[PDB]
Amino acid sequence: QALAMGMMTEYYHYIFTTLDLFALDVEPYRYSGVNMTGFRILNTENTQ
Amino acid sequence: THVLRFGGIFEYVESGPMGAEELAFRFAVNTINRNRTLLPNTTLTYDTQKINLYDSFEASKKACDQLSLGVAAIFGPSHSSSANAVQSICNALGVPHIQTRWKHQVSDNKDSFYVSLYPDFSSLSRAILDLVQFFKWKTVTVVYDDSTGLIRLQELIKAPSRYNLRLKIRQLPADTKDAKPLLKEMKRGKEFHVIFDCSHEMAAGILKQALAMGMMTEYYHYIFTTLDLFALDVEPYRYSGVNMTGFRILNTENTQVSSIIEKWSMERLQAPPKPDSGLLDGFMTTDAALMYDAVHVVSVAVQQFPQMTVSSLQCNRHKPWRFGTRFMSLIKEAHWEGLTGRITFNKTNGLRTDFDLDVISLKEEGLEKIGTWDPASGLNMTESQKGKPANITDSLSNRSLIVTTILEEPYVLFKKSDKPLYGNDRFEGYCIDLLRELSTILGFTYEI
Amino acid sequence: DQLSLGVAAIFGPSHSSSANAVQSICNALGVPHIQTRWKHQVSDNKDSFYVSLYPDFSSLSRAILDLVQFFKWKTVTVVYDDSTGLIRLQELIKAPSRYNLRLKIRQLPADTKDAKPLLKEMKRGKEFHVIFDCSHEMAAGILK
Ligand SMILES: *[C@@H]1O[C@H](CO)[C@@H](O[C@@H]2O[C@H](CO)[C@@H](O[C@@H]3O[C@H](CO[C@H]4O[C@H](CO)[C@@H](O)[C@H](O)[C@@H]4O)[C@@H](O)[C@H](O)[C@@H]3O)[C@H](O)[C@H]2NC(C)=O)[C@H](O)[C@H]1NC(C)=O
Ligand SMILES: *[C@H]1O[C@H](CO)[C@@H](O[C@@H]2O[C@H](CO)[C@@H](O[C@@H]3O[C@H](CO[C@H]4O[C@H](CO)[C@@H](O)[C@H](O)[C@@H]4O)[C@@H](O)[C@H](O)[C@@H]3O)[C@H](O)[C@H]2NC(C)=O)[C@H](O)[C@H]1NC(C)=O
Ligand SMILES: *[C@@H]1O[C@H](CO)[C@@H](O[C@@H]2O[C@H](CO)[C@@H](O)[C@H](O)[C@H]2NC(C)=O)[C@H](O)[C@H]1NC(C)=O
Ligand SMILES: *[C@@H]1O[C@H](CO)[C@@H](O[C@@H]2O[C@H](CO)[C@@H](O)[C@H](O)[C@H]2NC(C)=O)[C@H](O)[C@H]1NC(C)=O
Ligand SMILES: *[C@@H]1O[C@H](CO)[C@@H](O[C@@H]2O[C@H](CO)[C@@H](O)[C@H](O)[C@H]2NC(C)=O)[C@H](O)[C@H]1NC(C)=O
Ligand SMILES: *[C@@H]1O[C@H](CO)[C@@H](O)[C@H](O)[C@H]1NC(C)=O
Repeated sequence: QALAMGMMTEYYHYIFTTLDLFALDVEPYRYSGVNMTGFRILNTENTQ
Repeated sequence: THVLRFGGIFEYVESGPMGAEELAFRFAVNTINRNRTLLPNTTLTYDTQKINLYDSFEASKKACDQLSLGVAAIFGPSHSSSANAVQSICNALGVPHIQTRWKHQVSDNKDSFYVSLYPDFSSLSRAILDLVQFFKWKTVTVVYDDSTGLIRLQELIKAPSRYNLRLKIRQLPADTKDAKPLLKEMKRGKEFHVIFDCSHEMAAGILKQALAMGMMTEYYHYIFTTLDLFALDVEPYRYSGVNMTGFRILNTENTQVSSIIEKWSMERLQAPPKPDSGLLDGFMTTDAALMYDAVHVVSVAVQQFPQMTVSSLQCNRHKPWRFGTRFMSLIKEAHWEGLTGRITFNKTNGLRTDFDLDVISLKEEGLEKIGTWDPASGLNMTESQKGKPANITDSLSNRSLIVTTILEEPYVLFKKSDKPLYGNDRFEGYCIDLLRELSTILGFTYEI
Repeated sequence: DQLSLGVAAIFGPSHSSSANAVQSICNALGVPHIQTRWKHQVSDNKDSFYVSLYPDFSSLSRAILDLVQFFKWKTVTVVYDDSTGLIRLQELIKAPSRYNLRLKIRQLPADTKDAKPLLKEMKRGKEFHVIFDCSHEMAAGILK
């Protein structure tokens, strides 16, 4: 709904107070110009 | 009573059903046939053939095979390379050649016996040039797809000379639809007033890539040089803030036309549109709309010249067909209110110049008519724009403080000058030089 | 009539409308088709059996675009004669985007060689760096 109202541009920045931002499909949004920052406690670096 | 055969050169599809133009041609022969007042007494027989659409040699035989069987008018190959071959055939042997798509008309190709029902890009490029003046742009940007497309907009390329535009023509990349590096460079250049020149298939795929790079915002306006903007699925874009304006010749207001379009989508039985195409499902494109109007313009002429019969012409033994010259004049002088408004031709070469556009745009309801263009007229816009009010009320309190004074030396007296002055500069002396100090302190405007 | 008698290679009609017909003929029946003048090669016309010995305007339009950078122009002006001519210079029309040119494309009047109203308007606009696109016949008559 933020995309359909064209509200994800170069001068919008979204902080998501959640720990599952990494599980979003960001593929329509990756080129959009939109800055969007979150947090993640789940280690996606550890091979274990 | 009378048998009359028409030409049926179309594209050769091999897997799916036939193309939209051939379905329009099969429909238009069938529609007039049971409708026994318009062409009441003749038994019109379509003769469809199929070419690979990029072979003038294949289109040459399919033209000759129809005239060896004998036709009245070939209704057009749909490509610039193949149509120029068949146009030379129909000029030589005499039959009229009915065209529904644009091509580069060579200015030194002195031919007769051809009309083109597609609206000429000479006339259309005025309407874009009228439309960019309505929005008062100065930083337009043409994006085309084929090298043919510079011919289709040449009146717009030729206008930084007369007007104050600044053209920055770009091209879509070939062999792909991945226009990702283009719109990144256009976002970098702050290209805010883009004019596209695409087909409606590539007009849909360019917007999803414009959406995915967030380039459809409140300060982007897209003019589409196409006549099928109305057949786009604009539902993801309707709330986006994006202004996008086009043109439409197809009357969506006439109930007679809307009865045909409602009948059309039922009688298609076509492969369903993928939702990754971005197109709406049931609509006549402007390609098939003209092919429906292609027969009806000819169907006016066969009424006024009923004694015409079918003759088997030979390409190798070329002879001018004797009925064609009389029959061609009724085509060029024909008037018909088809799907695309009135169809009137050009007394010079058989192009279509006088027509009726309906300039549509995107608002939060969807696509919407916001005016009407005509060649004889200008833009008949300011359709929804209403009044342009204004209210500022300067001279702050509410007046510039009418000061009543009287001429007395040395208090107030007229100023001596070689040029006679007008207004407050007429007066000099003590009291107005006092009043200039009072106006400096209290900060007011005065009228002596 | 030449292939019924039998030839090896047709050496080209000299016009864009007539060459595209014979190019489709030589592609079908197999003989090579030798071309000496430019035409609009359609990008979706998948043909073989043809070569064009005329230097391509894709490559030439680089050399004009190289040459206007050598003289460091900013106020170029293309004057062409046929509507075909915008295809022949399309790499020059597409370069106010990359470089700092400012194109002001004009057209010679058709059905005549009387380009008197053109050059009056070009003198008025201080058009000092004109690029013509003409044949050498019209290149002579434009200079007088
Ligand atoms: C939200 O904010 C981020 C900034 O905090 C955005 O980053 C921008 O976009 C890309 C993504 O990384 C960056 O490109 C990288 O740049 C480095 C540095 O080389 C470049 O240096 C300058 C930039 O100052 C540039 O002019 C050069 O041409 C180089 O390309 C490269 O090494 C990387 O490979 C990568 O290309 C941008 O530099 C960065 N821009 C800014 C202004 O910070 C992020 O993308 C934003 N989200 C969006 C736009 O959706
Ligand atoms: C792109 O620019 C266009 C201008 O050239 C914009 O057209 C604007 O349309 C918006 C709304 O889409 C209007 O702005 C406000 O809307 C009302 C119109 O609502 C009318 O219709 C409702 C039906 O629900 C009905 O209640 C009334 O008949 C309303 O009159 C205007 O009347 C307001 O004054 C207000 O301006 C404008 O009509 C129009 N112009 C502008 C400057 O907004 C287009 O939407 C633009 N795209 C955007 C803003 O995203
Ligand atoms: C056969 O075609 C004729 C057209 O010449 C139809 O007559 C008129 O068609 C127009 C279409 O724009 C309508 O607006 C008129 O109302 C029609 N006249 C009438 C109904 O009297 C005619 O209707 C067609 N035949 C049938 C059976 O519908
Ligand atoms: C087809 O042919 C006859 C020719 O006489 C038609 O008769 C006339 O047709 C014209 C145009 O179709 C009409 O304007 C006239 O009103 C018709 N009648 C007369 C007396 O001239 C007739 O319509 C058709 N006949 C059959 C059997 O189908
Ligand atoms: C532009 O709009 C219409 C085109 O039909 C013209 O007038 C309309 O029709 C009547 C008679 O004038 C009136 O209801 C209104 O004036 C218009 N109705 C609308 C716009 O719904 C109008 O004169 C045209 N203006 C031109 C050509 O300058
Ligand atoms: C078609 O008619 C118009 C006048 O309405 C005039 O330009 C000319 O006779 C024809 N157009 C062209 C481009 O030849």
